[PDB]
Amino acid sequence: GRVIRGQRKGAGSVFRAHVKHRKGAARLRAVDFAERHGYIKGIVKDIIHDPGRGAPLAKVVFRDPYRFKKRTELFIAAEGIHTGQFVYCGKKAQLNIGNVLPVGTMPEGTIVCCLEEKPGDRGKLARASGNYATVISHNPETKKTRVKLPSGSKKVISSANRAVVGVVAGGGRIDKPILKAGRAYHKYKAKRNCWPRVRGVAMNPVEHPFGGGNHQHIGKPSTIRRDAPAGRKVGLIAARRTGR
Amino acid sequence: GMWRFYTEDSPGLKV
RNA sequence: CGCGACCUCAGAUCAGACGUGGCGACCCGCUGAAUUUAAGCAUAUUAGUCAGCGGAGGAGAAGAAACUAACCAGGAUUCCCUCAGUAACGGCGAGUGAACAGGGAAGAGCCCAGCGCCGAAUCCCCGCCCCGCGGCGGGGCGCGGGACAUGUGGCGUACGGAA
RNA sequence: UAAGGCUAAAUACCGGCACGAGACCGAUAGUCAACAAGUACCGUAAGGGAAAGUUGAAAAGAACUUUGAAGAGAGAGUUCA
RNA sequence: ACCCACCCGACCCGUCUUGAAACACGGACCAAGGAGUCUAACACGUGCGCGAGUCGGGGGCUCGCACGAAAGCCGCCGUGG
RNA sequence: GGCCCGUCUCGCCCGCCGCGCCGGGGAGGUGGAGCACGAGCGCACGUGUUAGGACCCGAAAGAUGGUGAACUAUGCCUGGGCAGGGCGAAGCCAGAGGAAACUCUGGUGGAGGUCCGUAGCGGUCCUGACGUGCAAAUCGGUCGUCCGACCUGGGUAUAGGGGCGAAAGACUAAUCGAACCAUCUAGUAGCUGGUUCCCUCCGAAGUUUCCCUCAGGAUAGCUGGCGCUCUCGCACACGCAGUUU
RNA sequence: UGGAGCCGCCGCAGGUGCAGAUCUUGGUGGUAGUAGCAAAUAUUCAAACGAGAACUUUGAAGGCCGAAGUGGAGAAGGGUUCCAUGUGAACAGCAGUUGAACAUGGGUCAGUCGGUCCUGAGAGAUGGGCGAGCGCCGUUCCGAAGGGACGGGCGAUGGCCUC
RNA sequence: CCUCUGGCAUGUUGGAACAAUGUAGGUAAGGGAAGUCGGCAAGCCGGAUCCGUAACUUCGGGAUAAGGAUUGGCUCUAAGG
RNA sequence: AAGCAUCGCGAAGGCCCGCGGCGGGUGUUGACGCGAUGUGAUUUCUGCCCAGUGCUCUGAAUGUCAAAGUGAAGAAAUUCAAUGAAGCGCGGGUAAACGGCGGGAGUAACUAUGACUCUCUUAAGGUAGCCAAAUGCCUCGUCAUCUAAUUAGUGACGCGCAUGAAUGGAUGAACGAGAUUCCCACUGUCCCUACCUACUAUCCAGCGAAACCACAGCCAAGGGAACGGGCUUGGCGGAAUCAGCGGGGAAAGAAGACCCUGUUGAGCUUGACUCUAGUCUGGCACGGUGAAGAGACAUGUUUUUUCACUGACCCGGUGAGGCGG
RNA sequence: CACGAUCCUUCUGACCUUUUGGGUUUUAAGCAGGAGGUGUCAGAAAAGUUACCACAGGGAUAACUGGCUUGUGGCGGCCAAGCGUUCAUAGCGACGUCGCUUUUUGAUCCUUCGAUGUCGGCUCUUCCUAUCAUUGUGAAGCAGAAUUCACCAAGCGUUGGAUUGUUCACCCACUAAUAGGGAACGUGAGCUGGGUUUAGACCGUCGUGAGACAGGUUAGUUUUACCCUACUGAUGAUGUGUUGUUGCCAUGGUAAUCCUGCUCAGUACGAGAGGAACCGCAGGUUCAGACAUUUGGUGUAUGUGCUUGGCUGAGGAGCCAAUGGG
RNA sequence: CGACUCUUAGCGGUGGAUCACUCGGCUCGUGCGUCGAUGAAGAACGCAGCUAGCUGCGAGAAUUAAUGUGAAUUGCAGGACACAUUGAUCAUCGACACUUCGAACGCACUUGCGGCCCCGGGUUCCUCCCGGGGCUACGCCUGUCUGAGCGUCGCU
Ligand SMILES: [Mg+2]
Ligand SMILES: [Mg+2]
Ligand SMILES: [Mg+2]
Ligand SMILES: [Mg+2]
Ligand SMILES: [Mg+2]
Ligand SMILES: [Mg+2]
Ligand SMILES: [Mg+2]
Ligand SMILES: [Mg+2]
Ligand SMILES: [Mg+2]
Ligand SMILES: [Mg+2]
Ligand SMILES: [Mg+2]
Ligand SMILES: [Mg+2]
Ligand SMILES: [Mg+2]
Ligand SMILES: [Mg+2]
Ligand SMILES: [Mg+2]
Ligand SMILES: [Mg+2]
Ligand SMILES: [Mg+2]
Ligand SMILES: [Mg+2]
Ligand SMILES: [Mg+2]
Ligand SMILES: [Mg+2]
Ligand SMILES: [Mg+2]
Ligand SMILES: [Mg+2]
Ligand SMILES: [Mg+2]
Ligand SMILES: [Mg+2]
Ligand SMILES: [Mg+2]
Ligand SMILES: [Mg+2]
Ligand SMILES: [Mg+2]
Ligand SMILES: [Mg+2]
Ligand SMILES: [Mg+2]
Ligand SMILES: [Mg+2]
Ligand SMILES: [Mg+2]
Ligand SMILES: [Mg+2]
Ligand SMILES: [Mg+2]
Ligand SMILES: [Mg+2]
Ligand SMILES: [Mg+2]
Ligand SMILES: [Mg+2]
Ligand SMILES: [Mg+2]
Ligand SMILES: [Mg+2]
Ligand SMILES: [Mg+2]
Ligand SMILES: [Mg+2]
Ligand SMILES: [Mg+2]
Ligand SMILES: [Mg+2]
Ligand SMILES: [Mg+2]
Ligand SMILES: [Mg+2]
Ligand SMILES: [Mg+2]
Ligand SMILES: [Mg+2]
Ligand SMILES: [Mg+2]
Ligand SMILES: [Mg+2]
Ligand SMILES: [Mg+2]
Ligand SMILES: [Mg+2]
Ligand SMILES: [Mg+2]
Ligand SMILES: [Mg+2]
Ligand SMILES: [Mg+2]
Ligand SMILES: [Mg+2]
Ligand SMILES: [Mg+2]
Ligand SMILES: [Mg+2]
Ligand SMILES: [Mg+2]
Ligand SMILES: [Mg+2]
Ligand SMILES: [Mg+2]
Ligand SMILES: [Mg+2]
Ligand SMILES: [Mg+2]
Ligand SMILES: [Mg+2]
Ligand SMILES: [Mg+2]
Ligand SMILES: [Mg+2]
Ligand SMILES: [Mg+2]
Ligand SMILES: [Mg+2]
Ligand SMILES: [Mg+2]
Ligand SMILES: [Mg+2]
Ligand SMILES: [Mg+2]
Ligand SMILES: [Mg+2]
Ligand SMILES: [Mg+2]
Ligand SMILES: [Mg+2]
Ligand SMILES: [Mg+2]
Ligand SMILES: [Mg+2]
Ligand SMILES: [Mg+2]
Ligand SMILES: [Mg+2]
Ligand SMILES: [Mg+2]
Ligand SMILES: [Mg+2]
Ligand SMILES: [Mg+2]
Ligand SMILES: [Mg+2]
Ligand SMILES: [Mg+2]
Ligand SMILES: [Mg+2]
Ligand SMILES: [Mg+2]
Ligand SMILES: [Mg+2]
Ligand SMILES: [Mg+2]
Ligand SMILES: [Mg+2]
Ligand SMILES: [Mg+2]
Ligand SMILES: [Mg+2]
Ligand SMILES: [Mg+2]
Ligand SMILES: [Mg+2]
Ligand SMILES: [Mg+2]
Ligand SMILES: [Mg+2]
Repeated sequence: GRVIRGQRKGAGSVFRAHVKHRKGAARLRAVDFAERHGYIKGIVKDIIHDPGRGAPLAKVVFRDPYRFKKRTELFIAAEGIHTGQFVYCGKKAQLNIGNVLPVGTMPEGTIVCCLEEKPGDRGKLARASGNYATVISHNPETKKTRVKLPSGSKKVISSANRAVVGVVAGGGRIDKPILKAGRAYHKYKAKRNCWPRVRGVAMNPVEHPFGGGNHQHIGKPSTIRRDAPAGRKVGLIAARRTGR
Repeated sequence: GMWRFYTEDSPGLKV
């Protein structure tokens, strides 16, 4: 029968992201001679809130080294950053917090975040809120580094690609109970139309594959192939094991 | 014409 | 580090031209159902049909055989009569379905590339004069521009052609 | 003799302009439409879509008198009616 | 043939149905409209013409068609069926 | 009886430019929509049977291409709106006790998808009113909620097997278990309904076998029409039967 | 009665004969002067006009809305409904001397009040890509995407070529 | 709920009656849910001040729990800047 | 709904759109996130079952498995052969995946029950809890209580037709226009009805519809398509009307929603039949350079394996601003 | 009786035909006979569900009534083996048998599918008798009291509640008795809507699932009368010359009911225990028909106080608050 | 007889059938076979002495010119004209004209904002200001001018 809620989120329309009040992307500084070879110094002009994001950001202003012009960025705030602090970054950057330097430089056991997945990408892994990666180990030839991500996975990475030292700010957000449905409503409203979520068991059998029945039951196994046409792929996708 | 009955009334019901 | 050829590319309210939308009975190119029939239905059928998009002309399309035939042979295309509801297709069911010959309507045939020869012998645009000018043409005259040898024009194309 | 090209004619024509005809219809017919019809009217919109011809030869369409606030009458007159 | 009286007779039509006055449906009344058509193909019957033939199409020749988009004629009379 | 073609069986001979895995015949069966001194062709009318809108009216559906979010659903942008009371959370003050830890008492403070309750938003019950209404869903009282997942204008986004859905198959312009408009379309109908003047003559069937057949067809039967061939009450008859012998 | 065409016979031709189709279009009854003209407390007296007054107007009294208004102003929507004079056919479910009816005329004046400008959510060309195609996507992305300015220089003209 | 400012003529009519049925309001002796599927409907309760407040509990509540008393008019007093 | 719990994804990714694009949404995002499902605050728990159906993990050790490619014979169409991807099989995991969770006999110095024993059986055989519950056929279960009387209410009992643990079990303060039962109060709910008010209805002036309508309209019985207004036989029958009334017109309303038939449909489902977007795999093409080696056949050919390379192709960054020597 | 068409396949068969411009060869195509099957067996290739449902129709066909039938249920005879201490028959009555009844349920499908509103309760009228009580009587295994059996007989009655949607059932209480039925299983334009029986939801069992369940639960629109008749009441009608009067009466209707107490009487009767009746007298039930002196109810005489908020400057006098309240 | 009801007829209403007409359709045929950036079709808004609609036209607006025709047009007015004169009125239509949207074109759809050249007032080129005029779409071809490139060369 129907195209199911889920198939519909792909068309955008109503399920697009809410992004009026969002303060910008939360990138790293782009690479250049100064970053590449020395270290450019900038100052943290302010620390900011960014709707739909648990991490706070940091307006960090540098000086463009070509035009007389004060360029500025939005770093995700490393925890313990503050205003009127300087934020050095580059190869020859000093290994202290809120200081973006290549993973290859920094020693083993070094905690980082906003870490570039591929060199020059401007900060992709570990940029959530209480999250960080740890630099495991370096292979000097091949110019590669092994990094342990917050998911647990131990991804291999180019030693050139940068990261900000320290963890992300605003950690332990998810320790607080929400309590009020209202409090949930107010969270997702500054994000996207994804909240009060209706269980496919509730639905009639035209709008979901679990729907219908004289008793709210699933009726088929809730685990499912991932060679599964969109419209059935519902429940537990490719679920290797399923229980507790 | 004249209304008479509702759709779900269906007057002379003998199930 | 200049200046000059060309090549490939831009920009001009550059000079002068064209194209855009409409109509849509007829016509050309795509696209393309389902009611329906089969006493059900899925192939089939309805149908290359309706709707959809494109482009034309006073008509369009086609057309001067990489054809028919198998004869003692016909000889572009289109149209009519016939072939013929035939050969063939088809859950060989429903149903569908041409062509050649034969007789008519009409009747008309041609041109390149190439291969070659000929001082590019060719073309376009400028400007001055004479005619002509409400379908921008003739003739002449200009060391006046450009196209063109990465090929223009005359001869010539299978019915043979050149010298 | 293919992989390049042009070509009138007999052929088509429910659109257009301009004509001619009919064993057709004759105002509930014939076109939706004989008329100020794709009009009025409806619908947000795509679209839908009517009804409606006839005094008399001639307007000669009733001067004037009278009742009534008037519409309406009663006489008079016009017309072959 | 208008009305009235009286005696006897006499349920409302249409329809489907084995069976309708039916407690089966349709029907307040009147006017106008309103449904076995045309084409094609087959078969049998009948009428006419010619007859081992028959045929007419299609085409053509005769006119500006008033009647004619008829009528007539054709080594096409038979390519062909 | 005979002849022609197919076919089989059995047989014995003929022929010549090419003698051959050549060609031709005979007898007896048996298949053929055949021949056995022709009847067709054309035109016209009638009936029947079909294919077509196909006697007229009738679906639920199906397909193509378009129009709508002025209602309503949800998102987003920008604006507007929400009496008076109750309860009294953290923090703060003082006083009293406590050896300390800290605890009591009185204040202050004003939290909350907090309570009452107006406007607002809603819509429980009376199964009240109304029920050819005021109204194609209204009215009255009674009710729920009333600082929050609150109410609400305008703008803007999502469109039909598509949207949107705190999920009722809800809502999508009085239309939704697939909107509306035009077309394909006069869609199909073994089923309802109707089917137009008179007289005359004849006059049925509801049984057969077959059928995805049982509300229909086919095929026999029963009917009518057209005839023909003969018969003889024209002193001069053969055959036939819902009998009997 | 009507006032302009029409019939008999022989042939041919057909959109050729109605009581029915919950048939179609138009008309007319009985029902019936019946149902009905009952939501939101309310009227009364005198006068004026006038053919005519339960309803107009004026005056007097008695009543209601009771500033979350039956008051005073806008938005959207309407589109002349506004104002005046006149009419009393029709319409305003009794009436009307009245009206938002009908017929005559009038009537909307801006640098400052708004449109106008900006951007919002979003919409949407170009380049580019897809696309049988009408087109669609995309809106910074596969762009040579600025035509502006200042200061200097050189030229040209227009001006008491001074400036 | 009553009033001024401002606004209206009772919401598309009037008059005469005061029957039954209704629609919308009220009241009822004694009993008090015996009514009815069912306390549906209506009735009780209601403000304030002063007392008083259970089970249970997520210790926040329950809670206006329940249950009681008072309330007018008049003439004074005291207390608050 | 908060809370709990699973599952997918490290971006040439998960999920999803789109006819197509070096297209798009999530995403101005990066696991304290995005996406997909269940359960449903708190408290307290959450038993066993991986046999079935799912999902998933591994994979030359290997059955089958297509097109191409390779060989074979053949005059050739060709046939036959070897080769062999995913997928199926084969083997592990998984129940907060769909789901599932027994039956006989005998046994205690009165009897009765049966702690106990014996078998037959499954993937286990229903655990904690809970109960005649919104779940119990028998059923008005039995006991108690509540009433004068209770098919109701409550509390107990439990071989429970057919309870039961995130198909969530047991609980539970606060809350509820939610479903019950009783008590106090209160009442016209009732015994049993009555009177009053307003607006109606009523009569009048003015104005003025509709549905419905074969004809019509008094009964009893008879027969009759088996309940007649009309027919038969009886009773009988008297203009024109007013206000009421709901017995009858099998009254009106709407071509019965039920049921059945139709070779009529639509919505939804799946182990129906026939397909299909999507996706997974293999082949050929765009598709190149070098190195090394390695087998297989043959006495060069093919298969290529692995490791580099960059020039296609891709991705990211930037106002392409310092690249390699 | 033991079996199978077209199409397709496959095998067998002939010095067979065709394989198209001709020839040779493979291949294919024909011709003829067997085999591979259609069991729905004269021969489609084919799963559910719908309570979200639709359309064409059907009384050719179910779910009511009503007809026919009466098995089954209900009621009643006949016979007489027994029971009844004794005695077939006071009361009973086996084994057998004959009937009626349509308040049981079945059969059946005639009527209605262009719809006859589908249970129960309330309310109201009328009929039947198959008589519970009441009147008059026969019988007894009737001494009295209590009683069962039968006859005439349907005049008059036959109640209040608890549980249940109920019909039915049961219990409490009263009573004279708490008999049984019918009228489209009387009665939805009379109500009600609790239950059945749409759509929303829960639970159990069943189903892979959509969904199912004479298994449980909860939430869920009850329209119209102004026509005709019938009934109720209301004006009138033809006649009598008109009018008025006082009257008669055809025909319709129709009504009274049952109980207690006292007395008879602690009497009859009886061993006693217990324990009547007729006539009187006093009252009450239910029903009917009136009425308002009295008691009660109503009360907008808007009568007369009293009182809230407001408003006429106040007093006095009043008014408003849909009847301000009392 | 009285009222009412039924029936028939007369006359009158209601209603618009019938019949008779037909500047319209329907069908068959003939000839021709023509739109547009020189701005189409279509839309809008205008225009009459009194004119709303239909038609006709475009700010020269129920039409101008021209040619043909030869006294009207007419609902009423008014007028013209010498109808022995280019001359009323029709017809034709070759000259002229043709508001705004629209392929639709400066960019936008408010009817809003502009740029660039020239002209008149304004100045006395002082730019402003006002008014007028002419340019200012996209695509594409042939040329033209200006250019770009560690594209391929040559000379210096
Ligand atoms: Mg649901
Ligand atoms: Mg599904
Ligand atoms: Mg064009
Ligand atoms: Mg079919
Ligand atoms: Mg059929
Ligand atoms: Mg079918
Ligand atoms: Mg075809
Ligand atoms: Mg077409
Ligand atoms: Mg051509
Ligand atoms: Mg050629
Ligand atoms: Mg030819
Ligand atoms: Mg033939
Ligand atoms: Mg074909
Ligand atoms: Mg040449
Ligand atoms: Mg050509
Ligand atoms: Mg007409
Ligand atoms: Mg007419
Ligand atoms: Mg007409
Ligand atoms: Mg006429
Ligand atoms: Mg007329
Ligand atoms: Mg006429
Ligand atoms: Mg006359
Ligand atoms: Mg039938
Ligand atoms: Mg029948
Ligand atoms: Mg009949
Ligand atoms: Mg009957
Ligand atoms: Mg019928
Ligand atoms: Mg009828
Ligand atoms: Mg007729
Ligand atoms: Mg014949
Ligand atoms: Mg026949
Ligand atoms: Mg036919
Ligand atoms: Mg149809
Ligand atoms: Mg279909
Ligand atoms: Mg109601
Ligand atoms: Mg009513
Ligand atoms: Mg009203
Ligand atoms: Mg549908
Ligand atoms: Mg038809
Ligand atoms: Mg049938
Ligand atoms: Mg006969
Ligand atoms: Mg005449
Ligand atoms: Mg005709
Ligand atoms: Mg008729
Ligand atoms: Mg009245
Ligand atoms: Mg005003
Ligand atoms: Mg006015
Ligand atoms: Mg009026
Ligand atoms: Mg009033
Ligand atoms: Mg009034
Ligand atoms: Mg009003
Ligand atoms: Mg009382
Ligand atoms: Mg009771
Ligand atoms: Mg009770
Ligand atoms: Mg209540
Ligand atoms: Mg409490
Ligand atoms: Mg789960
Ligand atoms: Mg498993
Ligand atoms: Mg299950
Ligand atoms: Mg247990
Ligand atoms: Mg009780
Ligand atoms: Mg219990
Ligand atoms: Mg379970
Ligand atoms: Mg478990
Ligand atoms: Mg369960
Ligand atoms: Mg009748
Ligand atoms: Mg009745
Ligand atoms: Mg009815
Ligand atoms: Mg029907
Ligand atoms: Mg139907
Ligand atoms: Mg059948
Ligand atoms: Mg179907
Ligand atoms: Mg399958
Ligand atoms: Mg050959
Ligand atoms: Mg259901
Ligand atoms: Mg069901
Ligand atoms: Mg549902
Ligand atoms: Mg029947
Ligand atoms: Mg004995
Ligand atoms: Mg029966
Ligand atoms: Mg009835
Ligand atoms: Mg008796
Ligand atoms: Mg009944
Ligand atoms: Mg009734
Ligand atoms: Mg009812
Ligand atoms: Mg109910
Ligand atoms: Mg339900
Ligand atoms: Mg009345
Ligand atoms: Mg006073
Ligand atoms: Mg008030
Ligand atoms: Mg008359
Ligand atoms: Mg007419």
